[PDB]
Amino acid sequence: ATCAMYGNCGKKSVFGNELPCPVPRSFEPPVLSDETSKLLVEVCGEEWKEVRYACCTKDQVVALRDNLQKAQPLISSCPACLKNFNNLFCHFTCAADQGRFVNITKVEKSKEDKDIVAELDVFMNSSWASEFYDSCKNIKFSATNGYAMDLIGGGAKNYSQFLKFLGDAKPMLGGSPFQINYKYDLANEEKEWQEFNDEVYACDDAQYKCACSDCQESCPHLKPLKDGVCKVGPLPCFSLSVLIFYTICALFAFMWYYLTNFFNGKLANLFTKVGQFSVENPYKILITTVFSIFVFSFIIFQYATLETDPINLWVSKNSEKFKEKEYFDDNFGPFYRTEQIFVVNETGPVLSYETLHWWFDVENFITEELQSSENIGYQDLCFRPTEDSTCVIESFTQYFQGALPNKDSWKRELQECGKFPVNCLPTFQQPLKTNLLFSDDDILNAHAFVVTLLLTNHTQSANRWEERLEEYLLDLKVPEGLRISFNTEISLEKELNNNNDISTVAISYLMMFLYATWALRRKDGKTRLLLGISGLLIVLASIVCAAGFLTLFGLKSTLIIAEVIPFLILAIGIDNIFLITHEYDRNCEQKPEYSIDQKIISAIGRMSPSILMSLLCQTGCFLIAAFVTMPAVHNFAIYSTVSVIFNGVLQLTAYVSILSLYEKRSNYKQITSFLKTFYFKMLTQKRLIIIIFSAWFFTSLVFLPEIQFGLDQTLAVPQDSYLVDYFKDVYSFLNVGPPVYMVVKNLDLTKRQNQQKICGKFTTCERDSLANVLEQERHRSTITEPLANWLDDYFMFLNPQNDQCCRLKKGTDEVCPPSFPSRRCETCFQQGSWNYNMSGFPEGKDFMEYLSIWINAPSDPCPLGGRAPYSTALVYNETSVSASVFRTAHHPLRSQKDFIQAYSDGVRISSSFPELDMFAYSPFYIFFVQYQTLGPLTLKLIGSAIILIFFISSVFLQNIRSSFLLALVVTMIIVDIGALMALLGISLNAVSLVNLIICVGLGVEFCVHIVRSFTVVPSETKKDANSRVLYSLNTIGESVIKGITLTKFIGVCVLAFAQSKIFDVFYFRMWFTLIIVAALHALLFLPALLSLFGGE
Ligand SMILES: *[C@@H]1O[C@H](CO)[C@@H](O[C@@H]2O[C@H](CO)[C@@H](O[C@@H]3O[C@H](CO)[C@@H](O)[C@H](O)[C@@H]3O)[C@H](O)[C@H]2NC(C)=O)[C@H](O)[C@H]1NC(C)=O
Ligand SMILES: *[C@@H]1O[C@H](CO)[C@@H](O[C@@H]2O[C@H](CO)[C@@H](O[C@@H]3O[C@H](CO)[C@@H](O)[C@H](O)[C@@H]3O)[C@H](O)[C@H]2NC(C)=O)[C@H](O)[C@H]1NC(C)=O
Ligand SMILES: CC(C)[C@@H](C)/C=C/[C@@H](C)[C@H]1CC[C@H]2C3=CC=C4C[C@@H](O)CC[C@]4(C)[C@H]3CC[C@]12C
Ligand SMILES: *[C@@H]1O[C@H](CO)[C@@H](O)[C@H](O)[C@H]1NC(C)=O
Ligand SMILES: *[C@@H]1O[C@H](CO)[C@@H](O)[C@H](O)[C@H]1NC(C)=O
Repeated sequence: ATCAMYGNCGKKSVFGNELPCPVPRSFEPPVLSDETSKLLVEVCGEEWKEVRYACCTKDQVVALRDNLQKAQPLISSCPACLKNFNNLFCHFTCAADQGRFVNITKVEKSKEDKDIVAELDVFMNSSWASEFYDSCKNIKFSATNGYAMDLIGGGAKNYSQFLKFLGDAKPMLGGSPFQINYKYDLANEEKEWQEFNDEVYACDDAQYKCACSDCQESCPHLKPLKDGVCKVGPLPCFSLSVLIFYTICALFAFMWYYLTNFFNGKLANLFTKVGQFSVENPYKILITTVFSIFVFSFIIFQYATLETDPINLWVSKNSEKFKEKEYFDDNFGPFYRTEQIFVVNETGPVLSYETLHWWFDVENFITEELQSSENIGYQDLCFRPTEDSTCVIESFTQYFQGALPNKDSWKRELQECGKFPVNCLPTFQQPLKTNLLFSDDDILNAHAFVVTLLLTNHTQSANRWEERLEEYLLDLKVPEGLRISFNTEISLEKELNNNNDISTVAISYLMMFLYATWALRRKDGKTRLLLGISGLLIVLASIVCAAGFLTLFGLKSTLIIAEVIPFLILAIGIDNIFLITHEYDRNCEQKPEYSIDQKIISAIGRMSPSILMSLLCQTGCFLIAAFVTMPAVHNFAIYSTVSVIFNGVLQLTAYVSILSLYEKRSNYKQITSFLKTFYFKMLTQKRLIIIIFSAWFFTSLVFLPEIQFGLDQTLAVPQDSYLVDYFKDVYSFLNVGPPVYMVVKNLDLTKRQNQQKICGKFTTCERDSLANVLEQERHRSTITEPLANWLDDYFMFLNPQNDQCCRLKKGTDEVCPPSFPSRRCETCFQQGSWNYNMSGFPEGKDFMEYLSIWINAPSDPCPLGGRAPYSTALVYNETSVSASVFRTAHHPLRSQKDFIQAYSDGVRISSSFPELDMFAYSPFYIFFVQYQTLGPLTLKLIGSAIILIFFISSVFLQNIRSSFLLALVVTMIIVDIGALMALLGISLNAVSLVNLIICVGLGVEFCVHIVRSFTVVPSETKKDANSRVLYSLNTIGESVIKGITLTKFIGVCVLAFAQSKIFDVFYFRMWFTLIIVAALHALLFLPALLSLFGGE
């Protein structure tokens, strides 16, 4: 029994620290004189029993008792930390029986009125101190969600930095003890040899256990081990499979030479009698067409004027996430309109007394707002969690309730509010975290700060107020060294309305018309005077009649069809015009004793089956796109197929009539190797061009999966707008992204079974419980912010030691007011039966009985569980409860791939709870459901179309060889466009998907006419494959290139000044790529493939 200090020598004039004095080792005190009874139960535990000798007085016991009485409510959550904490201080202070302090040096006064030990050291084991700190490094607080370790170690994250926190302080005396390391010649064995450890417990490997919300060990060590397929490989799976499949062929290709029915055959009796019907009474055909135009343009102007401007065109109705979105709105209100304003110092920190003297005027002038329309105020439209609550505003001015200027002491108060947001509460009891309103954590060196204002009232007067707010938000001033940025809900809508001016589209169609008319006019003398005008008017009549006919069935018309349906129907219609006309003008040279009517009947009997074939392939390709989830493409497919069939019937009825009438009112006296003819010698290079397009196809098919998915609303904001700076500020200065709410649909009363699946801060909670699972997901998923668990807070509201709030007078089931500051009312639960052991609280009627009292009063004196935090958090049923939500947030989500990953997390987490009925809601979730299936949907849709093209082409051609060649070319053109999407920065979303469908349609269009002409024309022909290839080019190829050149003129004219970035990305580059790739595959690859196929 050798000690290091004993005697309690010296006293002190005030403050009752009553400090102890040192002593030598050769000293043994008499003990057990009823101090051991007091030293056992109420201080540092019953581990000891009949301890032979101790080293502390009764005075030091009661001083140690009161010291630990102050510190134990701060640590009582995790029992292992509390126990080894008390065991530490007891083995130090009183159990100096075993020498746990050595080499005392400085005593204030040797034996005078001030004889005490100060500034002395202690040895200790590193393993022991590490296991002690590991069991205490992350601990939440009792009255709040703050880190209790942060109260006892600062921003420690270090055991030695936590040891030195214990060195010197205002309470009793600072001794600065802890010095762990003793590397060389400590002392003799058992004589001053001294290491320290007493079997330190932890959360695990111990009969005691803490919570997962507290301790990292209590969480599932089997954090989800399968982790899901990362879906990305250092080797691209599909690309590597493509490479090796081509390479095993690449070896062999060099080593193997290193060694009765006439249904569709004579269907043209129905096309004959229609044409013969078109030339007989053609005037009424033209009259009926031109009058039906008046009828439909009428319908469109008066009826179905709506143009489906709302965002309900992208989202699929009857889907999971849409039903979930409505279920959110009906119970928890709608998502608040957000108005975020950035204030930023470029190259430096923002916070200065001048900036506060500036925002002094701003925070209140925005409660005035430039005398808006009929005096609408922010206080009159704000967000109120309760009707008597004040208007909320997120800004560090609410750390000071608006009472902003404290010139002498603002830095410290702001550091206090940043680290410890409690006791920094605004007019509303809702606290504020720095990451939500600051770019960087250390506020004094933060490059920017975020002031966010939100509203609840979702109709058009709030938007008229925002229209009033912007003009003066632009007219507001700024210092020379400061920057600002801002945004509101209707900003993007107005930026879409801003650059809607595209006269370029009008002049584009102008140039297309001027060329399209100028076709084959001066071959055999001046001709073609106003015949192209008629065909263009009939083509336009097709889309107007379709638009009116489908507004008859009350069908919505998107902005997308306004650019696609004209572009598509023109591209096909003028192509049929040039085929019909040129075939007539060639019949005028062979056997001109055929009258004009027999000229056009013979032309229709030759080529109308090609039109029907192209039409069936396209319409089937468009009906496949009808079996889709979202209506933006569904309405497209209906519009498309119906506009195609209206054009396919008018250009073979009405245009046939106007052709007859035009060539009959003119006398047209007929009297008859050019440049287009000179390219017949180039075809001797058969194999080269096919290898070129084969490498073109293989290279495109390898780069095929590098296309990005999505669409960024941030791109489209026009140049020199007030939002281009805003998104760059969000990319760098905003720390929190979209909020996520976990909603549980329908449960009963707390039966203590259901709650063990949601409780986090307690011992008797499942491993698979909600808060613990979300804690282990939060380390690695898109959600980083901790969650608002009102059940843990509602149960922490009734613990007696941290209650100045829950009180009642006589067990009367009637509480005592918060404006009643008196001790006459006692705690709601017994100081002993507070049931921390298990998840303990009322289950039936008494659970609700205390729940209504919990949200009865706010939390100003007792800052825990007011009405303001969780007023709208749960739609409580009168009998038990209905639903409730638990909010959290995302890490900022800057990229579009981040948005997609955020959603796939929002779907993988909800599928982790087969026990419960829950789901996740974020405003943007309903918009990104498409991308989870868009890849395979593209593959299914296109491949289905291609195989359907194969079937229909094999039907009309009555042969599979040429039809397969058609299918191979049309497959190839899409692949090449897909890689060219990757290269041209085109994102893959619904918009570009529709345009790829019409790519497939037009690609089909080009090729069908040629491959139909590869069928024999027995009069004046050869069965020689190359010979009818030359036929297909000098007959149809010239007409095809003359329907191509105009569709190229559109691209070039569009590009010159179409400033709409979304139009310039997804429509110019798409279409330009389409016409180029498809013309090169149709004019070059197709003829070489066919001629070399037949070449034998
Ligand atoms: C944030 O905005 C403020 C306000 O415009 C700017 O702070 C500037 O910080 C620099 C560097 O600390 C100051 O330079 C110093 O100026 C004194 C003269 O008072 C000179 O003797 C020192 O040697 C040093 O160069 C500068 O004065 C200060 N600006 C003003 C108006 O006082 C800056 O734009 C941002 N803060 C940064 C860059 O730290
Ligand atoms: C925002 O919510 C309120 C819900 O009423 C609407 O704003 C305005 O609210 C005041 C009352 O707070 C209404 O004034 C009252 O109108 C009645 C006639 O209806 C009149 O007899 C009273 O003397 C009083 O003036 C006011 O009508 C109402 N609307 C407007 C335009 O001022 C408003 O409907 C909501 N905002 C939006 C954008 O929907
Ligand atoms: C709309 C979503 C999808 C995305 C874009 C939103 C981003 C910002 C605006 C989000 C991110 C976190 C959000 C957030 C965090 C916390 C709270 C407290 C809560 O009691 C009301 C909502 C409120 C006040 C909102 C405001 C809007 C914020 C700041
Ligand atoms: C204490 O310090 C002295 C030096 O004063 C040193 O010689 C000794 O080894 C240290 N430990 C003990 C117990 O004396
Ligand atoms: C909710 O309360 C109603 C009465 O207001 C009760 O009929 C109903 O059963 C409750 N819902 C439950 C228990 O799921």
